[PDB]
Amino acid sequence: EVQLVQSGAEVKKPGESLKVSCKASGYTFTSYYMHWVRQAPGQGLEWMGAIEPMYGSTSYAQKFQGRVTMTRDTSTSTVYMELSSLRSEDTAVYYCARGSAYYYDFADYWGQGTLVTVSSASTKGPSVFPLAPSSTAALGCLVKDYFPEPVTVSWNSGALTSGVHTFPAVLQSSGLYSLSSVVTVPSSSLGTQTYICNVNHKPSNTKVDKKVEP
Amino acid sequence: SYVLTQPSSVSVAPGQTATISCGGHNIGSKNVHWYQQRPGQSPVLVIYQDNKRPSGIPERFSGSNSGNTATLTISGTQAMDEADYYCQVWDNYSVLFGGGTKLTVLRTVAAPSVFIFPPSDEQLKSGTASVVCLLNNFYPREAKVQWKVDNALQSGNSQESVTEQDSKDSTYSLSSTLTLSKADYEKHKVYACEVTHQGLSSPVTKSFNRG
Amino acid sequence: LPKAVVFLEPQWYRVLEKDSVTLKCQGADQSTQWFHNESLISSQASSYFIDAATVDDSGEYRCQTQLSTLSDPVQLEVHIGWLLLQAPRWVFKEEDPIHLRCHSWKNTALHKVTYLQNGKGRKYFHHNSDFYIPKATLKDSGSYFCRGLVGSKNVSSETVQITITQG
Ligand SMILES: *[C@@H]1O[C@H](CO)[C@@H](O)[C@H](O)[C@H]1NC(C)=O
Repeated sequence: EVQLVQSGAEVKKPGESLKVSCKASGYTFTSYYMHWVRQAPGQGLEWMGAIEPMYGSTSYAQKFQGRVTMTRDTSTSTVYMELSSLRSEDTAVYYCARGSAYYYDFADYWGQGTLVTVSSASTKGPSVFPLAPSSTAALGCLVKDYFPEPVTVSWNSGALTSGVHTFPAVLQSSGLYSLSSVVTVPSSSLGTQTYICNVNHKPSNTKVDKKVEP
Repeated sequence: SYVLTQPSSVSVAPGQTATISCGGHNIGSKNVHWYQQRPGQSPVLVIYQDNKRPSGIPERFSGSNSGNTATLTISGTQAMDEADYYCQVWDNYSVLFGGGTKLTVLRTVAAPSVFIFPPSDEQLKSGTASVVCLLNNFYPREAKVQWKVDNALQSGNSQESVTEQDSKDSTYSLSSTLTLSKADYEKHKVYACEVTHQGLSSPVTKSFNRG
Repeated sequence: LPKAVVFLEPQWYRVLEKDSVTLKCQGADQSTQWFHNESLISSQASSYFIDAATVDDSGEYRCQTQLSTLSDPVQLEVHIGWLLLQAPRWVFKEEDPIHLRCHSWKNTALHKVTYLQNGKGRKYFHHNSDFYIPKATLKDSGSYFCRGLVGSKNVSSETVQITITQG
């Protein structure tokens, strides 16, 4: 198997609409309900509603009634969710979840989730700066001013794994994100071994390699 | 209208048993389900209908529902069990979730190793100076970082970000960024990052001089 | 050694005319055998499909493989009329969930649906949602039926006797 594949991440500006899809697979689509749950960054799960796919009946949480709309396409086994009049508080990962045992008392399968960033900012790749070590040593890269999330960092193309801490990103006053990724190494190796951070910002398809040297 | 009450955090030593509560008015009248959510992953059903277990879930996961408290019990806890756990009920044709409980693993106090970083020459041509301070591999999670510029405490201009507990050593690491304009950065000489932690007798102070 | 089982998909054992019913046989050659009123039908796939149900499609259904024995009979009721209250069974164990459905013929416009236990209302919906009891009490036993606005006329469904058991 049972699979729940959801649409890709979305960037939104306040007041717009979001429409997310959930393609079910590996079971009788019309026999199981479909949940829709969202989770704000760093907060808990929040039920938004469910839809009976056989005859299209729905049920919404009262905080989203008058603003959420759920449909389904039986011929494609696809469930659709839509939320109108988006505000910055609507930034969350939206999951679809198959209701278990022919109802929606609970969910036995979940999708991978879809990131929806409701913001006035627009998509921008990050700027990478070296965090030079001082005179065990530590260095890293500063991945500053990007939008939206996420961004990932590898060190020496994956050869450097243990000792690496990539921190959760911070949202700045400007509306752009910012994070750090460091690594602790012996002070013995700073003269010979080279250290490269391989930043990858898939939302902007930005890929940068920066050399951090003393 | 129905309210489910979960504790914020739950701490347990390795191998020892962890218990997570979920309170609701006559919650024994309902079938309670639990979900495991590792930091950046999708939720996973671990217990459904008070006590029943899905296929592929270790038998050390057990559930109990009686009275006004539903309980999830994990026996020999392991580092993989470090996640958030949500209880869920169906009430008057709506599904409700608890606040979620973060499972913490306990260990001995570890003092942080502090490193301070000056801004890059490339970012100085950007007009903004970012001063970074790092606290690596410390336990417990609480730590107080203070930025000092020419012996002047900095406030309202620094943001902190903390990693999740390590899978092997179960420590945390903290990164704090002090943001200043290039004009303010060149106007001052000494830049220090003072750290207070449980495993430190005296506060640690790592500093540098601009240029 | 193992014995086959007939599976109704969806769960509803009582359906209306022109409805879609799928019966699935479980067990483990990869052929199957299907019987209706103790009479072999020619469909030997793992699943037998009923695209549009008629009243003669009613009765008991049994299935078997070459690796399983004859299953226990699963009864099917194809009802006439405009409205029908659907259940997966009619005997429930206490604390088990009860999931009912008020269904219209070919899903004709159904609104203002009311579910009733012993001639008294239990749940009212504006559109046409399902009735659900998460944990069955012993007070939930009795005669159930639904009533709603099928297009323009008010229609009341037939009776289904639900009995809650203990041990
Ligand atoms: C089988 O019997 C049931 C009830 O006795 C009846 O409704 C159905 O039409 C019968 N089917 C056949 C094929 O005789």
